[PDB]
Amino acid sequence: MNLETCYVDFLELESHVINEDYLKESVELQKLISTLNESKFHLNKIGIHDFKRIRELQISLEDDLTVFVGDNGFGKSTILDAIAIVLSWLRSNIEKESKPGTYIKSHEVNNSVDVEYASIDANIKLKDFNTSILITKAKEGAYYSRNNELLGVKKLASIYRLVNKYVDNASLPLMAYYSIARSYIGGGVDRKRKTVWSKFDVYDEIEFDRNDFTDFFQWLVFLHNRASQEKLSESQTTINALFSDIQSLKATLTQLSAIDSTVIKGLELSLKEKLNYMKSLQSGEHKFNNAVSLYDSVINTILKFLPEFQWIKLVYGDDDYKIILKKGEVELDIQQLSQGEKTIFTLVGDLARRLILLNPNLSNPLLGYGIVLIDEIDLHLHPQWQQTIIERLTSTFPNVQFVITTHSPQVLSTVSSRSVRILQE
Amino acid sequence: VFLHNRASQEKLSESQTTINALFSDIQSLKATLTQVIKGLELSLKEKLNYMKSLQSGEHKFNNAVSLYDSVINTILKFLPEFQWIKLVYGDDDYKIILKKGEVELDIQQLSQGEKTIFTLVGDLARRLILLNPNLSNPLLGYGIVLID
Amino acid sequence: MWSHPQFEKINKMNLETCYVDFLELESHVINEDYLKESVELQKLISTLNESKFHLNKIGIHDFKRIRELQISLEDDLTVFVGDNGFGKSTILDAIAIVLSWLRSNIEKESKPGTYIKSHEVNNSVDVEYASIDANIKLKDFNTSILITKAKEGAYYSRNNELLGVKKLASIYRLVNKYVDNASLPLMAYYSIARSYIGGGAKTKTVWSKFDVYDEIEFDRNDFTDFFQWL
Amino acid sequence: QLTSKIISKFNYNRLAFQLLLNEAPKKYKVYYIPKRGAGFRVIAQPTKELKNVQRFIVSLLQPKLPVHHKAMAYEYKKSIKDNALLHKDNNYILKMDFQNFFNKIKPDIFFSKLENTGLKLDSFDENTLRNLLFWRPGKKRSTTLILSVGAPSSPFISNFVMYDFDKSLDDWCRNNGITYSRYADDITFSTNIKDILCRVPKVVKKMLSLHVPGLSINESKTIFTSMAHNRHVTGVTLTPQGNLSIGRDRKRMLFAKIHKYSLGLLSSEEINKTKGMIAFANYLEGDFLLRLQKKYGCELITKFLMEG
RNA sequence: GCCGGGUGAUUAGCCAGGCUUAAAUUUAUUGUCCGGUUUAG
Ligand SMILES: Nc1ncnc2c1ncn2[C@@H]1O[C@H](COP(=O)(O)OP(=O)(O)OP(=O)(O)O)[C@@H](O)[C@H]1O
Repeated sequence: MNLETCYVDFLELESHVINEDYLKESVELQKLISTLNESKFHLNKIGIHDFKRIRELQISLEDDLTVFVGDNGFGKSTILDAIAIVLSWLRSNIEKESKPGTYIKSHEVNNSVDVEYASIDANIKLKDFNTSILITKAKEGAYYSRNNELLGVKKLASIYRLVNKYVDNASLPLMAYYSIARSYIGGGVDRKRKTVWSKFDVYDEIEFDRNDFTDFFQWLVFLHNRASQEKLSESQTTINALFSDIQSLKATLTQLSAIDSTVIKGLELSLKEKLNYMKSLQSGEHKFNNAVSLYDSVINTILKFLPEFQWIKLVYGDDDYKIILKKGEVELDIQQLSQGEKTIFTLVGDLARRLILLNPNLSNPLLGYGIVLIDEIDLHLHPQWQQTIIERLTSTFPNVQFVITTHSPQVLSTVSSRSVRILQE
Repeated sequence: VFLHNRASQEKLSESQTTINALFSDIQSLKATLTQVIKGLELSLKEKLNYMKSLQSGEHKFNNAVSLYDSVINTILKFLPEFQWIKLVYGDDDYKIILKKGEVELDIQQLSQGEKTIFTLVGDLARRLILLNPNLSNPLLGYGIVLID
Repeated sequence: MWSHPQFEKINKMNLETCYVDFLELESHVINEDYLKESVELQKLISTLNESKFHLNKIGIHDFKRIRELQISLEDDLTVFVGDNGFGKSTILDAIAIVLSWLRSNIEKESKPGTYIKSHEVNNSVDVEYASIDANIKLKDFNTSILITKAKEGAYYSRNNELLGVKKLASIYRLVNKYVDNASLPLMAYYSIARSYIGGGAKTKTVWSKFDVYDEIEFDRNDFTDFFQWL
Repeated sequence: QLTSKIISKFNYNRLAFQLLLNEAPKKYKVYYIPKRGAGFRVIAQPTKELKNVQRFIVSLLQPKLPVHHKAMAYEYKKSIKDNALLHKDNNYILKMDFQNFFNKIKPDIFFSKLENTGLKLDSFDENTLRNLLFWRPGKKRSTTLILSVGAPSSPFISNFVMYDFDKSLDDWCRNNGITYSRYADDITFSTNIKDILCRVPKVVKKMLSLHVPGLSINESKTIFTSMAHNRHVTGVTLTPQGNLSIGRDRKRMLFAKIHKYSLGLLSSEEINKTKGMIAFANYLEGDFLLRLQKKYGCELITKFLMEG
């Protein structure tokens, strides 16, 4: 049964039926959830026409890994940002209907006198479902105007919106893009100088930035404190007394109202915190997840990528925190690490966080679906590390489509022959 | 706005024990603060300042209403076309309403010529009315003005 | 802005007929070599070159202080004399308003322009809406345009007329498509806020004739670009 | 009783008539037509089954709805020639025009006029009338009905609707020596007194708002004319002497066509086209054929007429 | 006076060139397959 057919009957049932409980218990909802649960996100092919320096190009992408080898004047990066433009429209529509995305600026259309407009098109296959999108823009003063078609993307985003609207704890696709500037942003470890981590916080940008690592540190502290308090097993009666203290704070806010923009903002923030605490209590009633297990896994994958280091501990030492790594018989903070190790530390610590937040519920949140675009894979890595990076990326995250541009023969030798595309002038 | 607020409370009465009411407002502000913090403290200080109305206690000939009348009548001399200027409270905000002929006008809809005179004369009278708090007619101080 | 079976009627030489004859010839010939030398394109270019831009007349109804009047403008110079509060700037604002839709449509078709602000309608009780009308006469050709806005709170609708200015803008775009260095008309406005720029960009490199169509009003940064251009 | 007559005349059963009643608004076809010049126009026309019942409906209401005698459109034994005979002997002329005239008539305003005439109708007939003469564009939940144009019943309905406006404006124009006439959505005024035509734009607006709310005046189609410029009323030129005319350009065109026909260089299509044009011009002037006969002879004219 | 409109008549005729007449700064000939009007079969 195609997901489109399961979609239409649910639309009819929702229009007819009104009972929310009946809709939740409806068979159609279970069938739709089951079908959506296993559907490998996959990009089939993409064509570029008069964009930047490329005149015409049609390419097909593999479902697991594809390497773009072969230098040429047009530049490999243009393809990656071309895909980034297409992907930018999906998330915006997911957040809210009819939300705009990234347009093509008039200063990137080809300067040759022959051309008059530029267009990029691509197709997404989800099991048997097929959607296509074209983004186009004509030069200033042209006789004819061109417009994008967004019927397919809007239709695809509707089922995601509905699922989150009915069912809760649902998971959304992952889209990320690591440019070549990560060396600077990641290198800011030296000084470079929130409580309720929602799902849509990561659904704000696609390009890696400094603030991502800044958010990473705070996320680690929050997870550590939450895990430590849960492990200490604070009295359930004390927890209910904390809920009654939140009710007392709400009573104080009511007294403040029954006597102030700052006061109103503080009261709103306190009410939001109380609502988040109530939701956490509700999750705790169902035994919730395992904070210690997730905090262990996030450390474990990083240690998997750096075999020399023995262990990593937060070791706050009062103040705020001070992460310490044990190299041999010495202890060093992240500001004292090497240039090569920093890039791996930030990359893995960012991908792990994105999969943890984007995909809750699932027993192992490290088995999500998505697409990752990473450029210059062989930056600041000695040849010994260059022959093993692909194996670990394809083993830790087996269900994520990867697009990679390489530069050195060491990486090229390990990969097979059906996953390499050569661009020639 | 402050001139009009003191004008209605002091000269036009309609406040009963204004000192007692403002002191009770200060006490209520302190009680609310006890059971954003800087803003609450500033509000308490402002309430205490308003509670000092009996502390001032002048009610002289140069009251708030007399200053309001002097300011408006002074402005109207330079704009002979208009009839009256009033302050209107609505939609939780204040606006200035002018009469021209038989049509009501706001402040944004005037021309550039009457805007220049309105601003210049209003600021000139504001400084004299504000730096001479003891003259019976405060438009009698001394100074020097340069105009280009 | 379309193709027709070339209705004949009586014989004439209007610019519109030459425009539609070229469009009719377009649907048959595909090779551009014949198109670039066809006598119809020569006729269209020759007719377009000798025409002189000229705004004919303007009428204002119930806008700002003005209740209703019609003005006829000379083709080379006209001067308005009055006192303060007599609606001298109102006329210039109305002209810039109707000229912005023509400015907008040249860069790209079906692009909006400037509307009427809600505080520009008259404050009288009996009014319901405000309107502006205009007319442009290039040689024999005549075009018209109407812009209107209903008073807030009413339950009756009024819309705009935009067929003439879109038809005129299409001729300019078509001519520019087949001419290497076609010219364009000039529209400018020097408001009272030009004294602020009295002596108070990522290495701009490419200069084109479409950068002067960004706005109808001279304000702020246009002085800086002048230095860069010089 | 009205629904009974329509059911009996077309021998419709209960279920069929009900089925047609709630699907009647959507049986319309939308198409484009070319424009004289450049552009296109939008038309919407019903099906064959709905047209011949609309025509039957208008036959019942023709002898019951009064129409003012100053409307010269869609009326028996009335045409353009009778419209231009009113202004044929006056100097100054002013012309105006409405804005989207045909889509401003709705059943809300239609039934209000019906109630005022004193005719009482049942609720079932009200339902039948509302769902038969009106068009519903957009989605099925729009709940908006417009009279439209291209339907056999719209032209008659508009004339009945504007009766109050016609009556209220005619007697006002009579008291000031002004002539008034309307054709569809065109209004024309004419007079001999100087500086009296500059006041009527406010009067028509006041009567427009007082009698038929919703309608409005297009302000970009107002024209003032005198005897020193071109004068015409809905396509007929007025000589300064005061005679109707077709125009010198067409007179010369028809003379050239006949001259070319005398040499046998006219295709069969142009023979029919010129014959129809000549017939219309002869009706407009009344002495066109005599002039043609006095120039090319009676034999050639007779042979040309009898051809085909 | 000038200019801009009306047009009976002439011409292998939508040309062209002749003879009249009109005036506040003040027309730029429009939608069919429906409706009424003209003609014809
Ligand atoms: N909404 C309105 N209703 C009534 N009158 C208005 C409105 N908006 C403006 N006015 C009138 O407009 C007048 C000024 O108009 P405007 O600014 O055009 O004239 P101006 O003094 O000649 O112009 P400028 O000094 O800007 O060159 C004011 O006196 C005011 O009465």
